[PDB]
Amino acid sequence: DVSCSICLDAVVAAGGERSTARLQCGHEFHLDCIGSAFNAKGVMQCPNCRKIEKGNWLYA
Amino acid sequence: DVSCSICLDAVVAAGGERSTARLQCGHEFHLDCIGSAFNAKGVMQCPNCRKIEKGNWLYA
Ligand SMILES: [Zn+2]
Ligand SMILES: [Zn+2]
Ligand SMILES: [Zn+2]
Ligand SMILES: [Zn+2]
Repeated sequence: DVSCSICLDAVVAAGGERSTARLQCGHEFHLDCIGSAFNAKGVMQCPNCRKIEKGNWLYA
Repeated sequence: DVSCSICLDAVVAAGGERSTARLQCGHEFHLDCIGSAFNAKGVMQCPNCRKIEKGNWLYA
């Protein structure tokens, strides 16, 4: 089981509960946790390994 | 095969490829695709089935 380093809750792959994300570096998060973190910084930086993915993170 | 309805490219979770997301409804996207979509509306609404997840989608 993997835990989200942002909220410290378990990230669960099953359907029912909270949406999830898996970064290109392999670290996993809840979708709203990592999305809010990307929004605060404006880049897709992993809060764990600090790697920055060169995606297209847009606000609108 | 899993296709992202937003950009129509394959969603490949198990790879050093683009980051991916799985919504609570089961639908899968690229993280930047679905992140940018949620950012336009402020709501975690699946564009495929229109279900709304009551998460905390923050901009800062
Ligand atoms: Zn979390
Ligand atoms: Zn990482
Ligand atoms: Zn996409
Ligand atoms: Zn859906």
